[PDB]
Amino acid sequence: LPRKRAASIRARVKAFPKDDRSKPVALTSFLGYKAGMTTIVRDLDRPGSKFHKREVVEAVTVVDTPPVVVVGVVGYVETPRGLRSLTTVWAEHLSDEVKRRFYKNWYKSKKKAFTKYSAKYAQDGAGIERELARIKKYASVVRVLVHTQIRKTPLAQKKAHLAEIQLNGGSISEKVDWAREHFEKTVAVDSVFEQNEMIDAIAVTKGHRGYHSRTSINHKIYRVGKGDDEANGATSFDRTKKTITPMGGFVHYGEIKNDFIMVKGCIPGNRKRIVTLRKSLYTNTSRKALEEVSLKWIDTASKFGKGRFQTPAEKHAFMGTLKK
Amino acid sequence: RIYQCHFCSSPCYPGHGIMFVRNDAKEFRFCRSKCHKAFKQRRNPRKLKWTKAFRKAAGKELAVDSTLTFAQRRNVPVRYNRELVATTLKAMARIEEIRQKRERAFYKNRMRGNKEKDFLRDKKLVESN
Amino acid sequence: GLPVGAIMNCADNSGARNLYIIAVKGSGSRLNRLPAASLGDMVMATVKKGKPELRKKVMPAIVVRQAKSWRRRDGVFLYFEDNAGVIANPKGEMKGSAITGPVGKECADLWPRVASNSGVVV
Amino acid sequence: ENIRKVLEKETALRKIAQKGAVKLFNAILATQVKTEKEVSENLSEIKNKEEKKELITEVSKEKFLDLVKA
Amino acid sequence: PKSMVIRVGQTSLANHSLNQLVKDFRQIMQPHTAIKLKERKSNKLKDFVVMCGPLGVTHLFMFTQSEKTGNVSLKIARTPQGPTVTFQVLDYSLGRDIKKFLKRPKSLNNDDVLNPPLLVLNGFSTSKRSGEDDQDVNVEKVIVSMFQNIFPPLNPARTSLNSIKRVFMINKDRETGEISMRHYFIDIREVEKAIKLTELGPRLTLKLVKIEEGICSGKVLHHEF
RNA sequence: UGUACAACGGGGUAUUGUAAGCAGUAGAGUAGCCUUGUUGUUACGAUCUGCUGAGAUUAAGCCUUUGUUGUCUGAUUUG
RNA sequence: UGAUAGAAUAAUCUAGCGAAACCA
Ligand SMILES: [Zn+2]
Repeated sequence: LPRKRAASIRARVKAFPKDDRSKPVALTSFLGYKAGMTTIVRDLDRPGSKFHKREVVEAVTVVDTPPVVVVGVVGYVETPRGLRSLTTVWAEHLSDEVKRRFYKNWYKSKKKAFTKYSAKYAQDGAGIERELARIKKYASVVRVLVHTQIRKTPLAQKKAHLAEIQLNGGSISEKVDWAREHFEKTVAVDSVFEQNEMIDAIAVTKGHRGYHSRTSINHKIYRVGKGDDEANGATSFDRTKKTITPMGGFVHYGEIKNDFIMVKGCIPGNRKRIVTLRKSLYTNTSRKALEEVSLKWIDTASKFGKGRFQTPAEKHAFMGTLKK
Repeated sequence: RIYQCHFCSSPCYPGHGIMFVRNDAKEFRFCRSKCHKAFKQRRNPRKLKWTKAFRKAAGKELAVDSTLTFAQRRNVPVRYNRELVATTLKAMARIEEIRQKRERAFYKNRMRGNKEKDFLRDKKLVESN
Repeated sequence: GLPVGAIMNCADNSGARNLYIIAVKGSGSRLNRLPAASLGDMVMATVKKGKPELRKKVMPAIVVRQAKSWRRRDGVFLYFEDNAGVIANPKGEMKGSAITGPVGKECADLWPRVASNSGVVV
Repeated sequence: ENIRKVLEKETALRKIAQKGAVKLFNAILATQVKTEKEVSENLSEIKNKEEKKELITEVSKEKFLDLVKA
Repeated sequence: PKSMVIRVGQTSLANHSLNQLVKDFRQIMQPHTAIKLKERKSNKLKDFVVMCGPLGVTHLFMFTQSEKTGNVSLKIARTPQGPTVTFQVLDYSLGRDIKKFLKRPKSLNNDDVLNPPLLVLNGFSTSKRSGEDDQDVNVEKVIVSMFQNIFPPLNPARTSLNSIKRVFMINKDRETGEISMRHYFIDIREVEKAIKLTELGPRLTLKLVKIEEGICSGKVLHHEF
């Protein structure tokens, strides 16, 4: 392949997994921001391997997961020339993150982005509800418009990212009504992704050669960590009350007070990068897919140097008191 | 399983530190390559002031406590009792609290005597003139 | 940790002093690289000093001590005090009755007879 | 005690920095305003070829600068 | 009329205190001499600035401390072939210490004061003889030319008097043998005048040492000891 | 004109390994002084001990900031 | 009186001057 640079730093999802209309209406991908890498102790459950029922130490990558919010939908009708959106539907109240995304000079603009669109709910909704019933009627496939809570993130960019997600639940009408309830509300990955899920990662890699869109597939999610948990770094074996945040935090990133996904292996791109987490394009059954992993211990030490503790309470407990 | 550093006494973890094994099958774990290269040069941790051979040999901290009677490697295993588990958890948390309290109060003995010797030494800078 | 042309110790009681590896069995084929032996590897090795009956003849030998820090599956980086191997048949059945010094855990897991003649594991 | 007597000399040189700054400020003001007035009155009006004008301006500016200096 | 600032020597780049002086001199000078994004200087390059610098810069500044004696030195240079002037420091002052000694609302931070500073010579020279040595008078006149020619030339009726913000003064008493460089940010009292001053950055004092060639240690032109 | 930005400051994390300076009976010994010693003590004494994981660095591409302080603007283009 | 200047340190650019070969 000719190595030309990426178009956008938010990499495109060129293909989505297959629509099952017998499952409830649910998302198919997510956009998070990778914090960094650490090392996880767990037990291997692999008969046929000599390392069966044996402690393995594994490199993982953790992506910060702010809860994503839906602000619009887009229905595509089939043409003999390809997919084409007949329209897009927006919600009324959109944040300055998203109105910032449309603008290049937000700091001096009069911020006039979706003003007259807000007059479209000043009415009963007749044009808007006509459009919703149109996307019920036409537009065989449905994509939803989502953006992240980037202010809840140590990113210096206050401008959140918008993306489309193909909605592979059932019933296009129930899909657009589902999105209609889910306008301006939130969706966490706990209703979308789960433990042991084989996911694919779509991300622009590290420029220096580089800065190319890459899709690395078949990565087992190891932890769907909740933001309210203070035992994010804990296990049933590791009974410390500690977070997933490293000692000193993630290097050049900040922290994760939000939800997070800890996934096996490595991933294209660097830290501070927008990464799409897509579920698998097929039902992998490789027994590397079916594995219900069970963690044991989480490294949360410093990568800012050769770390030697996990909690600072452990640090004071070993070092005792100081002169300071 | 947590082991100590051979050179720091610091807790060694998976992925952390290098082990050396002599011909007499004695494993020595080091939390970092500073400890490991310090062992390579045949050095004494009683010479290096920061490591706990010097600090437990020196008297900066207390080194024997009645709280230390609980932490010991036991070669005879015990059958599983679920009801002892949470009691051991409460024991570990409580005893670590008591250990930090005794260590800080042991350091509280150190700072009072400098008042007395500063009194006795500033009397010498007054009473001669 | 040992490429082609490496002197290693002799931990069995056969009578050889040192084992000079001249070939590594089961190594890859890449240009300008060297076939590198490690723990749990049967390589062709020649005896330099000891009994002359074991000298001037290559023997297969399994390496029990490596002295280069490897990554074990559980999280530890570890290495022996020296390089050492024990000579045996290609069938893996030992020549020496008792193998002195520490024997690697992966190597004793690999060969049942080496573990049958292992005194010290790790 | 002594450091305040040092601060006396430091505020003294501060006011020394103040005086010449106010002087050169009012000097550049006076020279620019006077030369703009004198060129706007007669000097720009007559020949207007601007080969001659610029020399007259620089002469008037150097003259008023020499007057406000010494 | 661009300018450089560098600390020369292992002892200089070893000192974190002298880095503060480097930062503050970078904050004092004009936008044309704003060397900014040259904070990270290298261990490898030693008088390597003279090869790439005179493509686009003049008037280099050197910091150096002797390995034997505990004194640090300024040198003032030209990147074309000229003179250098060697100085010992006196009473190095941290600008953060001038913060804590006296709190003043400073405009070093904002980009509104992205403007060149000005020239005040507090009796640095005497055109009169005043003594038996006229070479000292020549020293005074040459260094006057130095400070009026490091900064951009200001034919004053051409100069726009809107930008005043940075001002700079060199205090030379003849009896002390001491030259002191103290600069202030200006404030305007609009009375048709009256002008306030506030301290901004580092306050110093220097001592004349020697005059060499503009390439350092090339030709020692004048001794003064 | 704002959870706004920035210079400081603070806290966190990591690096190096006990800073300067104070005290000593610790110091192989040499003279010195008598109260010729059952450690009598006073001077020099590389070093050692306590103050002291002390002191130094810490983002220049680490993290955080209810603390301080200042800031917010011009040039061009389109129906 | 003699020599393309200017800048790059007194080791590439601008400026100035400015060909010929050949040409169903
Ligand atoms: Zn250690």
